[PDB]
Amino acid sequence: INKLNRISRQMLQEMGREPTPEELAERMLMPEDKIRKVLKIAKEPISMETPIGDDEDSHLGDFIEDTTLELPLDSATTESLRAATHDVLAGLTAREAKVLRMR
Amino acid sequence: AGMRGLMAKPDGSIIETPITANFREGLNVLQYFISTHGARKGLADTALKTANSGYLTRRLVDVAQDLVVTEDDCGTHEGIMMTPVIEGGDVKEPLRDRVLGRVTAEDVLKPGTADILVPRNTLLHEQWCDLLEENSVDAVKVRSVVSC
Amino acid sequence: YSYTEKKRIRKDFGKRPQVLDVPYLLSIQLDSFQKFIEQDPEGQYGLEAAFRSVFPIQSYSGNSELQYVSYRLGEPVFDVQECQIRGVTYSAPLRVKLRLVIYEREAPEGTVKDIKEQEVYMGEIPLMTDNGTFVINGTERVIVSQLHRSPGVFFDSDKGKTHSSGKVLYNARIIPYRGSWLDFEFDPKDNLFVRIDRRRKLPATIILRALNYTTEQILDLFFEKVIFEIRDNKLQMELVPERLRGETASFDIEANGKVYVEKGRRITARHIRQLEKDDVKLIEVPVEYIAGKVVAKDYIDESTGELICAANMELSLDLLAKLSQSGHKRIETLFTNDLDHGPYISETLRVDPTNDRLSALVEIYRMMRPGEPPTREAAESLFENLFFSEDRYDLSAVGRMKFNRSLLREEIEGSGILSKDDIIDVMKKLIDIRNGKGEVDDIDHLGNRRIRSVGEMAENQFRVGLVRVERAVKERLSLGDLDTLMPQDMINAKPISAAVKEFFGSSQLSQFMDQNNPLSEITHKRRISALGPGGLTRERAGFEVRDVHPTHYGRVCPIETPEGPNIGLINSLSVYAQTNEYGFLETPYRKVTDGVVTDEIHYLSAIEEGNYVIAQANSNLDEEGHFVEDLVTCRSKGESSLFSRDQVDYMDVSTQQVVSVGASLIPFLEHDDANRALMGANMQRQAVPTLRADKPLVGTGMERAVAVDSGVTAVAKRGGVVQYVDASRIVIKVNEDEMYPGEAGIDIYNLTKYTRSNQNTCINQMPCVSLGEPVERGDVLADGPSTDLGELALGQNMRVAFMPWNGYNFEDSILVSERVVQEDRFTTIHIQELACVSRDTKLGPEEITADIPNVGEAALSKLDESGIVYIGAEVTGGDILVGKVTPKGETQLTPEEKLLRAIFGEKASDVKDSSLRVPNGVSGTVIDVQVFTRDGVEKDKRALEIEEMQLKQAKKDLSEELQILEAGLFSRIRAVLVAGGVEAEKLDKLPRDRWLELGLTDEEKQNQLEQLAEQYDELKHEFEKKLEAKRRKITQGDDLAPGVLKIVKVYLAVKRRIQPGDKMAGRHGNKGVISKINPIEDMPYDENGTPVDIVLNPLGVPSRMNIGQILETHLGMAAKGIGDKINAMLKQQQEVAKLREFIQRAYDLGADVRQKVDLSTFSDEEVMRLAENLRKGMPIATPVFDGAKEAEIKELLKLGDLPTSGQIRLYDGRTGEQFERPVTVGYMYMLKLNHLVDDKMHARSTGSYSLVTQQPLGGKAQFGGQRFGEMEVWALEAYGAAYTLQEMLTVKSDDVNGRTKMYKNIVDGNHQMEPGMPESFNVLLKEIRSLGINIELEDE
Amino acid sequence: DLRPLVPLDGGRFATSDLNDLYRRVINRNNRLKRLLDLAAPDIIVRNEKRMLQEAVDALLDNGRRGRAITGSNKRPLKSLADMIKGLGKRVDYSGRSVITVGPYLRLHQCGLPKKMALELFKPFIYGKLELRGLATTIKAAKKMVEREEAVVWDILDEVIREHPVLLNRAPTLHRLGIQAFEPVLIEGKAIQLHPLVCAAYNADFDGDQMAVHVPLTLEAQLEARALMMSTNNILSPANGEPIIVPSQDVVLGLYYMTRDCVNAKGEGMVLTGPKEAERLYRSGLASLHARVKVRITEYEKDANGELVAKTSLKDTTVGRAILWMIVPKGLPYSIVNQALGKKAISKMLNTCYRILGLKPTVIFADQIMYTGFAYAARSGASVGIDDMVIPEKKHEIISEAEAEVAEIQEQFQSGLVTAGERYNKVIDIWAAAND
Amino acid sequence: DMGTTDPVRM
Ligand SMILES: [Mg+2]
Ligand SMILES: [Zn+2]
Repeated sequence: INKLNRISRQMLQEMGREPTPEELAERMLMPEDKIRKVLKIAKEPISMETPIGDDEDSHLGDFIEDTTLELPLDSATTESLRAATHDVLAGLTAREAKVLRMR
Repeated sequence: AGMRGLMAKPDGSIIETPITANFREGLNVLQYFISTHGARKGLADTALKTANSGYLTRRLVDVAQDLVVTEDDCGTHEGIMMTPVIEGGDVKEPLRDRVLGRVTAEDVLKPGTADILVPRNTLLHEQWCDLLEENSVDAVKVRSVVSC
Repeated sequence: YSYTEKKRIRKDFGKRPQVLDVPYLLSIQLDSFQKFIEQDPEGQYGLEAAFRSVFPIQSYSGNSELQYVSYRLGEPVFDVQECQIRGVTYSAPLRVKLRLVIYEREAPEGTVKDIKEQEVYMGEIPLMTDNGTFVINGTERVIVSQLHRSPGVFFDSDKGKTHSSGKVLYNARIIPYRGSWLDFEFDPKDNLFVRIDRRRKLPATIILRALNYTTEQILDLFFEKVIFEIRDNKLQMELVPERLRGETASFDIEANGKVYVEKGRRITARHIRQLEKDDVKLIEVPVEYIAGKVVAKDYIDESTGELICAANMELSLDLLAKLSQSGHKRIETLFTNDLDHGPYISETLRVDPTNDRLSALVEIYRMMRPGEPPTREAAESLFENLFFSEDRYDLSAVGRMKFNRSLLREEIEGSGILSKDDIIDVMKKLIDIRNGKGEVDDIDHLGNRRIRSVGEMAENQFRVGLVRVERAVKERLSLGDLDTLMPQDMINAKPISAAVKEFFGSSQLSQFMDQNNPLSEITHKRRISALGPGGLTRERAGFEVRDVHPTHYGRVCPIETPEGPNIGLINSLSVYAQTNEYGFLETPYRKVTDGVVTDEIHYLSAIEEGNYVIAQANSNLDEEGHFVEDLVTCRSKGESSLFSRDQVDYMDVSTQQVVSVGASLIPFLEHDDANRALMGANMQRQAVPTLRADKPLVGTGMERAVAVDSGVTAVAKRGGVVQYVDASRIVIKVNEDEMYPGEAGIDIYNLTKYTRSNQNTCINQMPCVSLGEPVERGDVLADGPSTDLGELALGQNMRVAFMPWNGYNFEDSILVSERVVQEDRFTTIHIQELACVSRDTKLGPEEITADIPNVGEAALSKLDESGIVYIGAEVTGGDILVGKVTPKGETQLTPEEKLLRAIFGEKASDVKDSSLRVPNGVSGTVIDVQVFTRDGVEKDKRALEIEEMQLKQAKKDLSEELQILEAGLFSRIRAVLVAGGVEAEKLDKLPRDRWLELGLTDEEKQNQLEQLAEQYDELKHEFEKKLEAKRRKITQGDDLAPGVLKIVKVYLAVKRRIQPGDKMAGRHGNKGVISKINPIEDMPYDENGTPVDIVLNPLGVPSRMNIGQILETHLGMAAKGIGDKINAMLKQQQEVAKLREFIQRAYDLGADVRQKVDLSTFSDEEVMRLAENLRKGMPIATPVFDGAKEAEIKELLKLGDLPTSGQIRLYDGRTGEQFERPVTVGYMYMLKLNHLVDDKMHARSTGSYSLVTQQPLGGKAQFGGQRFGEMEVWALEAYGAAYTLQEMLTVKSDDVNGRTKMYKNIVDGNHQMEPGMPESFNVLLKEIRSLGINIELEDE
Repeated sequence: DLRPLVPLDGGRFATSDLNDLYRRVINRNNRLKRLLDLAAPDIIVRNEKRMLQEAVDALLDNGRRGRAITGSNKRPLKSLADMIKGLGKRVDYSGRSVITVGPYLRLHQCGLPKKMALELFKPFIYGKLELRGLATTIKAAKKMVEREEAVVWDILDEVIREHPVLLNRAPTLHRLGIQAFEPVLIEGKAIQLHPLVCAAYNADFDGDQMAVHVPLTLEAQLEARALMMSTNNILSPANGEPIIVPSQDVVLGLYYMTRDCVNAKGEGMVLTGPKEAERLYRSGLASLHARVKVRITEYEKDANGELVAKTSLKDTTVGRAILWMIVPKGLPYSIVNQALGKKAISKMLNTCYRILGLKPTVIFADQIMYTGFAYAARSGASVGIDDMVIPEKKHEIISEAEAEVAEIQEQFQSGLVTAGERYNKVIDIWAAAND
Repeated sequence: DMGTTDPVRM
């Protein structure tokens, strides 16, 4: 990280414009696809209370939503499917019901 | 139609030369510039009374929400003394709009009195209050909250 | 004016002529950024004055000095349209040119050995598009001005709040421009103080103590002297006769054997005049008359060698006997009077615990830094650095001029640092303002308040970046050797490009541009904030800086301001006000020597008004310039009075210079209340443009400059003849005399078609000429959004008729009949933008393939094979736009569903699609599709097709651009060489390539032929080089945020009608929600049969006094009456003479006006244009504060044939009735605001959720819910309700299992609830048990 | 999970600041253990104990010490005290709109546009669609209800039937900020309302936004019907007199309908009842206010709960005998006889409510609103510029009060009076001329 | 609340 910082600061001023992320490779001999990973690693995280004045004082921390709950029409769907297959498996014999319920 | 009074200046005591024109005719430049200061003063004044009333209702709720009307009889006798208010002149609120709706405590009686007029423990609605206003009773006794 | 206003001449009322035309309305931004970057070989406004204040840097005798010579800007590598499409900053490189020299051993100016130079890059400066708008990240931005307290000195009275007895205290204050403050103040003990900035307070004379002034010269400089002489006979005293004024008589007065005043009588002006009569000089006093007086001089002993009495001693008779026992006979003492000369410095020297310089310096060093041990060298360095060096205290030249003004010196140019004749003058003026002569100033006088717009803010941020670089290069230079280094290793590029780019990007004082009107841009580019870094913030105001203070007249508008939280803070500039040299606001005037009256304007600052008398613009001059009324209403110092017909030195320019830009366009302002005029001036700035804007019927007359200057119309730059008009370009061919000697050709204008603005409005242009029609410089060539024929036009005029109709317009509702929504007068167009990203997930990247699971063929008909929607597909709300599939592993299926999937079939390998779709409600028409991509992934077919089409378009435009220009070039060559050397038909028998070979004999046009040939040659070269650069700019990749692959965008384009809830409002102050949209038959017709379209409410006029709209309705009705009379006259083709006579009688109209135009200079094919364009009603005009009267409205009503009272009889349309009591119809103007009902309607049934606490919150383009505060919990606990309260904050909001346990009950059919426990109380236990406290829940 | 490390979009992260505080305290503890095991000299371990003390007391309450601030931003970070020291608890089944008027519905049915009514009652619709027999499961119900077949609007109109909603305005002030209604489905995009109830919200119609909630359970619906619907709050909790006084236009209509001119068309004849008074107005023969003798029949319940009758010949206008067809049997004829402004029309509702009960007052209120609107429409009272007549006495009175102030000025210039007394004379003169 | 401790210095 510090080597890719120092040669970026030394390359930015003589060629004029900006380090492109592939011509910054060729001052080194890196394999041209590790620089994206070693540049994605090198950033410190965001504190979750840099405020945003959305018609009042609020934070970034309450707009960030949830990814792990499932919608209630999935629980309702499975709650219907339980009684549905319990009804369709109540019509068979005892042997087929036992072999299916333990299979 | 007439002249629009006298508009203030920021220290508070008013300008001696008032606006002598009205809205159907033309306000010229100086009288318009004197009116705009008073308009801006009033419109900035009516944007703080909202927060002040909000603060007053906040404190007056947080001191007084624990009460619940919880029985049907306390069983005392005393109360407060009602009378028509007088602000040193003719009256401002007479007895009919002050005693209406609250339970009498002791017996109410005439000067020579002969008997009791209304009973002891009755609520006062419009029939009994007309009976109190016709025979011209001076002061009624009545039960209050702070004596409970 | 050859063919713009010869078309549709605006009829003008108003009776006073004007001398000064309206100046270029955006002068402020453009002149400030024009002086921020320009080559001028001195200091004064440049970047030169920023590089000459840090450079040169010399090291700590390290013999390597760095210096500076010059700098130069660059070329922007993207033009503004492509740069706004992509997203980067509209940038420019700034290449300075340093120089490094090294000094040599044992020689200050020895001959140096090393001369070098190398250009070091540093940062950027973002340039300025030529309307006054920066561009930073794809969005047009504007930087607002600022207004803060002037550097330099001023005092302050501060009565009132202290001690409540009238014991006022005057505190001076020296506010510099960069550095640390300085104070002087008083106290109820009446002893002077001294205070460095806001840390703690100290007694006064310590600065004079530490700054090498001892007691002798300070008591010499402040007070005066008087001579006591004990000349061996009983205490004589020579006396100055004015000193007795204020002296209560305490002894008997005689001299020269002449008695003057007896004891007990106070000496009057008679005896003072006797003292000045015979020049009496030597008065005898009693011996204890020095009982309170103090001597001036240090007093030593005669023979013994001791000290008797120095200065500042309690002189009594014992010390006097010690004094005059030796032969001291000439004594000098102080003078004292309690109402003239208060010796407050005497007592604050008596309570002074310091006596000399070193102890005072240790006192200052111990004061301004806490808990520190001192040293003499450190204290000396600190005190001589913080107040005198030219790097930590820079009082600029503005503060220098104000400092010399408020202390009555004469010169106006000086030093940037304060020497030792300023602290003593501040103390002298403070003592004099305490004793009475000269009194106090105040703030918000606008002679103590300035303006700095862009240049000073950018210069200051550039300075902070410079000092952050120069500290590091000075610290690194110390170990630098002789020559192995060049000046591009030590000086980096990151802090300057951090500082100036964050300041332009995200500070308080650079906000988005309200760009949805011609009006709102030009009133957002010139505002005056007072917040931001360097002024008072949003709650420190009080009601003495928010209010109008009457030097606000003519320099800052009073009647327009944003309202609500920050009122009285963001007022806007006048119409004619300019900016002076230093930065004080200043208005124009007219010089009247009484002359007759002179016609030269004369600008005038904030304070020079305050000594003159000034007449009023609304006061008539009669016939070449005399005043007529013997007393004219004037003003001198804020007060209006009546003076003579002479001695008035200045008169106002014209009667418009009190009001703003956006508040001098409300017609008949001279009747409305200030409140509703304020609402009108705040409600004109929110008017969305319609499909075909018409014109206002009763306008003002200050509309043309507002439409011209805020550049949206392509104004002609050189007049001439139009060649070829089209929907996109315009070609204008120049005349002969306004032509350059070469390079003539043709001018050329390209026009912006459909683009989104910054507020999702739709901006396009249309051409407004015809083939073969002349223009002049200053004509319009392209209408804008809400522009028509050069004038500004926002809404559409329609027939109001005031009557309360059936309750459907109860409180403020309006009622628009269906003729409006049938004829499409309010239909507006929006342009939405929808993006979708294609990220880099962990388990594998995402594709844009057009085969999605869990759908069939019902949605995928409008997709091509590459996977993005067509151009033209009119999609509804909820269809596929871009198919995007993401990979997912770790399936982990279930019971009985896996039992089900063991029977029929199964899918895998590409799970949930996050492919975007059109949000619900929109019904679009996809007009444009753009595909970016990162360099290094071979794009699919749609990207290649887009690149091929853009390449073909670029080659087509450049080929036609060099194809039409050389046509005019060749026609110029042929029309030149035919003159003087005509050949019969040798022009068109040999080709154009072998045409420029036929020369000429020596003439000026032969050199013109050669110059035109070489211009054609260099155009031939630059075409090919420009096409090479264009294809290299197109074909490459782009740069992107880390973690994307390709973005695919779409541009939807909605069209919106007018539905029950679109807020409409007139100009000057009557909002309304539109209420019900009635069929055409039910509206109340009048006797001719015409229906009427809008039915307002007549109970709103006498409550809030805005009487102006009734009178505007009458005058607009008269204008349409004249219009429909001329329409009935033109419907049968009669003559031109009737039109000539009738239009001349329409334009003359009685009283004396300034609008005499017709009947001679007009042709016959000009009246048939003017009468073609006046059939929709003749325009009227009105200057604002000098408007119309009642008799002129009555006259222009009678010129038709209408009833003159104003009110007609008006039938009903349901029952064939007649209304009794006839009502008022007419013509007022109506905007259409943007608070649309499809932008506020919202719902939520079950959506998303938060993370740290599980409240509801929508972030997947679904609404949240209206928050349930505490005033609604009181208003719901006040009832008997508790079931609804328990339900509304335990089950529906914040429970993790209870809401699913309730949703299943609702969907099955048994309404019930279970309480549970809320998540905020279940998180408060953990966040309070993570301290040392304990908290439990015990009992059963 | 109370102090999460949830990944943002594309590599960067986001965190609450307790992670850095706990990392500081754990680091300084571990370092003090390493220094105390190796037996260093004393000043080092004293500095270690002191700075660990600072870290723990900055984690438990940051703000009474040196205010340990983070790198990369100069904002001071927060800890546990400011997660207890601290507006709203957000609610499902919500919505908001713009409001319009709609004066054709009764005082307890506000409207609702179709689309919020379909995005609010979606679980009720799912249940009844799968229960009726038009679907197999809730997946087929969700496929049916969103592409908008024409056999779900009837199921919506059967679950709307008598299910209350709860309108509410944003800056809620007093106890009538939360009333309750019973919706009527209608086309459009704005919530309709009633022109009487908007005198209690302090709500104009210039674009103010109301909010709809929904009560879900059974005790909640029954409570919101019994205790707080919008026809059991017609007595304001501050005083006695009712809060349903008519406001803007209907008072002008009922002022124009009961007056008496001196000569109108058809004045003088004698009618035979309020029906023939109405039929002589609608026939275009006699105008709306002309003094004309009619008969009436009052009804009195001054006995022990019995309605006794009466009849006479009274002396009124045609307008009041048209207005008499609405007042129910309880009131006498001393009510519709006067000029009928605003105080009288508050007093009429008050005495009707204090005599009969609740339902005559409800029906009387809605009928008085309908008649007020119909005759404010057919009156056509409007303003023109020729109605504000300035007097014929402006010039002379302004001339007198302009001469006297100049006289007082020249009296002060000669030194006979002083500044304060002159300034209190001029104010007196002008403030008399004004009145 | 009415009606020399910094660890870098020491
Ligand atoms: Mg409002
Ligand atoms: Zn009690």
